[PDB]
Amino acid sequence: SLVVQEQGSFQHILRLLNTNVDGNIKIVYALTTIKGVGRRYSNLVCKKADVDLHKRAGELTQEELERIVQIMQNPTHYKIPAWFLNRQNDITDGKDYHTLANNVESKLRDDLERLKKIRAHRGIRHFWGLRVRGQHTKTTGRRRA
Amino acid sequence: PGVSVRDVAAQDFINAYASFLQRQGKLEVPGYVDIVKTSSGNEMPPQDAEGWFYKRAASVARHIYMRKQVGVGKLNKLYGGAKSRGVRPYKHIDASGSINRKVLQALEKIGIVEISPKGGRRISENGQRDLDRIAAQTLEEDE
Amino acid sequence: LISKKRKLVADGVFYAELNEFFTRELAEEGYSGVEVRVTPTKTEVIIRATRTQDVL
Amino acid sequence: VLTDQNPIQVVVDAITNTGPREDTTRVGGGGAARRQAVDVSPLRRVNQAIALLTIGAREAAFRNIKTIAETLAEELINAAKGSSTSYAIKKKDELERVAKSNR
Amino acid sequence: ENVWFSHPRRYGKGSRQCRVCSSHTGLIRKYGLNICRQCFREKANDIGFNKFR
Amino acid sequence: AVPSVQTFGKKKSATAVAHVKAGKGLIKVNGSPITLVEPEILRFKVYEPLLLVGLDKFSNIDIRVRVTGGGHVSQVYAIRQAIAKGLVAYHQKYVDEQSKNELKKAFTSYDRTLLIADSRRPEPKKFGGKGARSRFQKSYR
Amino acid sequence: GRVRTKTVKRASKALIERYYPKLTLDFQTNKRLCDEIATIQSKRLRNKIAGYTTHLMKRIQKG
Amino acid sequence: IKIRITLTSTKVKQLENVSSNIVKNAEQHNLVKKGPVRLPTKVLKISTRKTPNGEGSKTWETYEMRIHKRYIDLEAPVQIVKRITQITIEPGVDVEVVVA
Amino acid sequence: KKKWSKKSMKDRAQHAVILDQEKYDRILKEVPTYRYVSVSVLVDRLKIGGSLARIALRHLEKEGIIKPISKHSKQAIYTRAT
RNA sequence: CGAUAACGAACGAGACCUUAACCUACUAAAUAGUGGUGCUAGCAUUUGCUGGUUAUCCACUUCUUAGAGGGACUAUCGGUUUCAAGCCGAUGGAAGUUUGAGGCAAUAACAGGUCUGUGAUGCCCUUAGACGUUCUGGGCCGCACGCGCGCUACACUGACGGAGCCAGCGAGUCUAACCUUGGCCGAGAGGUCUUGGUAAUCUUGUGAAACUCCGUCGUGCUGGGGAUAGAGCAUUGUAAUUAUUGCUCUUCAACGAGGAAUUCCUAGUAAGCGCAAGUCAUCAGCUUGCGUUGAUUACGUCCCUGCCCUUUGUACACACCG
Ligand SMILES: [Mg+2]
Ligand SMILES: [Mg+2]
Ligand SMILES: [Mg+2]
Ligand SMILES: [Mg+2]
Ligand SMILES: [Mg+2]
Ligand SMILES: [Mg+2]
Ligand SMILES: [Mg+2]
Ligand SMILES: [Mg+2]
Ligand SMILES: [Mg+2]
Ligand SMILES: [Mg+2]
Ligand SMILES: [Mg+2]
Ligand SMILES: [Zn+2]
Repeated sequence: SLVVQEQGSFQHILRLLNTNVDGNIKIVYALTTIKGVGRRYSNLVCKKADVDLHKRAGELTQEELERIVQIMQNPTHYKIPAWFLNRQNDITDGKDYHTLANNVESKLRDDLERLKKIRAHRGIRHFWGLRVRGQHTKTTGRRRA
Repeated sequence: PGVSVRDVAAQDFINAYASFLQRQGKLEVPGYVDIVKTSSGNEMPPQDAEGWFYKRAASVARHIYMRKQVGVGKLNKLYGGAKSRGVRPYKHIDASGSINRKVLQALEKIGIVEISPKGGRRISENGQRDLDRIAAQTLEEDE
Repeated sequence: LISKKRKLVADGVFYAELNEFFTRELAEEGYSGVEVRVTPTKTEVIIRATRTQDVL
Repeated sequence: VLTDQNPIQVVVDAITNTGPREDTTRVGGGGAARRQAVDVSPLRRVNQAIALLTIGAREAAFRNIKTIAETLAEELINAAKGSSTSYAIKKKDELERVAKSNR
Repeated sequence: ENVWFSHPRRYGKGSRQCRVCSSHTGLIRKYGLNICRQCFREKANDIGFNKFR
Repeated sequence: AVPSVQTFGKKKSATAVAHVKAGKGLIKVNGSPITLVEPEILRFKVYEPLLLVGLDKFSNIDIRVRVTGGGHVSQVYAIRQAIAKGLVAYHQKYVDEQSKNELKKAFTSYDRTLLIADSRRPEPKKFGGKGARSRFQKSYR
Repeated sequence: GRVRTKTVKRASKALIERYYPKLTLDFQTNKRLCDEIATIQSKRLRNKIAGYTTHLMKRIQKG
Repeated sequence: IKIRITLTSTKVKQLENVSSNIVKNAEQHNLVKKGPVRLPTKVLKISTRKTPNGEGSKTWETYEMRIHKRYIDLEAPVQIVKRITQITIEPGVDVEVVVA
Repeated sequence: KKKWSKKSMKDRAQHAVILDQEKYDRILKEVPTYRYVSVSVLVDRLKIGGSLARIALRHLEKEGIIKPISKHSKQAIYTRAT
């Protein structure tokens, strides 16, 4: 029914959160390239930003994607129910975070460093590089490295 | 001749009655809608986000019309599916309880379904009076 | 107030237990089996031996 | 839709084309396994034809945008005309050449 | 002292035993008979269980 | 009273009881018409008994089929057997035996399981394998 | 395979020796008069002795 | 008065002539009665390994126990109710009476 | 780290994602002379996605370019208007 | 069957027993189910359609259940064979591979396994700083590697979303707290208040999954796959750290059909798909069963691998590991 002439503003690449998001796919699946946001979360932000989810990533207006990234970086202030965030009730701050792109990688290294610094069992298992969730290791993960 | 809800296809009647719900605009939708995914075994929230309470409501309306009485525990079993448990085999997992209990409360407000003796929810005579009337309406569409 | 599945299986294990007791100590009178009879007001247990004079 | 002529008539002469008429069997011969050309039953010819037709549809409609239905049609057309571009025709002549090699 | 035989035995393999031979392994708890699997097989005929099929 | 017979068709576990009485000619399956039977392909499978004998023998009788047991495609075959047997039972009791035999012959020529239930039953599973014939895996080293 | 054993093939030939003028070339009448005039413990074995006795009679019509 | 006799043995041939003797002795005393309802027989199955150790081929073994359960409903003054249940008690057959 | 397979890649053509003027009249002018029209033919001759193919198929069938045979899901079968 | 220095039997096979399939034939039933008649609801309106109702009651047994029985015996015909045992087509039949599937299962063996099932056991050891019993804490799970049963997949004959929507085998508490309906709170997992059930009565039509219909994806290691990691919320339990299990969000690896080798299988069978039970306070990727969906190929042979038999040689007979 609805055929639409796309115009010359279109982008094959776009940059949000320091990552080269590819165009030419639907916006919710496209933003999952950015670390710290997966398919569930990505749907909710674009829902809370009141954007047409049917659009491709490369054709969306300049104000809309900056509106999107604000809702990602201040989630619970814009009525996200906050058990939906990944790093809620944090160990020092007490408040619900949601690390994005580099925070996810950097903050994951840091809480590892506590368990290594207090010599907790899980930390010592990470320092050896072995499993930490209680798996059997007599056969599996044999050629891990 | 006295056309009824049984005399019409399940898909299109539910679609037609849900569209009657979208125009009427009186449903008391919960507020957590478009944040929930409505089953613990499900992987996404309903792709047709702007409705699907109206779809679910029309779906649940036909079920009490067919049966005698239902509760909310029955509806979770009906709307549950196989949960892909990662690397383990699949399993039947019930649906989100709140979704069934609230739309059953919501249908009480418009007056379609009522409480029943012997427990559960029963179609009221108001429910048994308008579901036929959309069924008359939706079955002359192709005629 | 116990179910019929359990009740019948209980009387099986009751017979099995009571047979083992009779076969263990009443060996020297030629014990050759036992019967149990539930009845209003009484349960009756008919011992089958050879030297019946010895069991009395 | 693709040819006006009747679909099941397209299917029935397709399987007659892709029945292999002469076929080889395994005689031992000692170490190096030998071939002997024998003839095929009409029941086996129908049996082979259905298997040859459907394997070609399956391997072509696999990992490919084309659905299995539109794939299944085109070898059934291609065999019923007889083209050597259908997998079922390509397999059929391949068996007969090995049989022709061993008489 | 009171500390003797004080660990709980309310659940687990330590709470139950075969009513004939007081073993813990291979117990048969169906229908509440609680006989080990090798002792039930010796007593199945006079309990009332038989082989048909 | 009212001329009426009662038949049943079966399949693996599906049974469909059919009340055949004298009426105006409506053919309902679980309170819903015969045109509503969900699996769209096999709906054209359940038309074929009345499509064989012509719809004229269904003007003056009306049909109720109640369906329980089995699965989806098993339920379809139990329905068609129930209405075919129900029609042939109705002509046996009330109408002459000539109409019975032309009715029966056209059914039994087209497909034999319209009147006779399929006798293929499940085969019990055996210890040592997942199935009745299959074994799990033999390994030697 | 449907090859009959001794018991079927032996009792039937004994039965024909002393009851040839009573019994006939019809399995049904045959399966009724054996049932009074001999003791067979099972219905399945009675049906096979009578079935083979009916078969043997047809052979006796020709030679 | 509505008394009810229920039979729950495992021996079928003991159970039946118990049940037949209830219903026949009813009919000399000419009582109206719901004739014996036969509930579905329930099979108690126990599937165990044959071997005491864990060696050999994995042969299993199913012991089963069939339980047959019938009920007869009767309406009678007290003297027949005292007479019927006092007699025809057969060993291994369990009889119990409930009223209303 | 021997692998006992070969694992060659493929060419991975770039089928069009948004529809523009050059694609638009191209589908307008050559959906006739197609005897059989479906999603997969539109992918192969026009280099558009399945997304575009399904939506354009819906577009033509109301206004008039292509006649339907079968409107089942996942398989649309269309003929020409002659 | 036949040949025939052999006749006539016995054990094993077969018969038997259990189970599954047929019974408008018998005996019967709100703990099974119809149909009516009351009482009602909705829609039509003619004289109908679909429901609800437990004290409306009267009759019924087709379907459900199990007692007693019947029924198949390769029946009938054709063909081919010392014209015999049989085999192969067709017709009829519920059923025509031993009607399907099991249970039972000979003589002679094996240094097969089990002393860790046994208050079954000889002897040997031990027996109070015990090799007894109990308590606390670890371990049985530790990971450079080699094997053997499996589970998930490598993808549009598909993934996700909504809608439809159907089984069978079974288990369940009292002097205990098991199966849990219904109402309410919570996104969830869960919590809480009542109820039914010692059971054809209640959970339970166990509304199972595959599947079906409409939609988004569109050949991209991709919305395939979800391993490995990080935070929280719950549940079992005296206790969960080497995460018990469940839920949310995030991170999103190998793998693009697999070498030499090798396993299982002949129709409701293989294969797909789930459910119950066992173990079970909690925990199933296991097993024992049950249904659901349902193919291709063959109806042969001794080529391979095993086992059996005959003839034959033997200096073997704890028997070629002689
Ligand atoms: Mg109702
Ligand atoms: Mg494809
Ligand atoms: Mg072993
Ligand atoms: Mg012949
Ligand atoms: Mg996925
Ligand atoms: Mg279940
Ligand atoms: Mg990671
Ligand atoms: Mg090989
Ligand atoms: Mg499987
Ligand atoms: Mg020599
Ligand atoms: Mg010697
Ligand atoms: Zn024991």
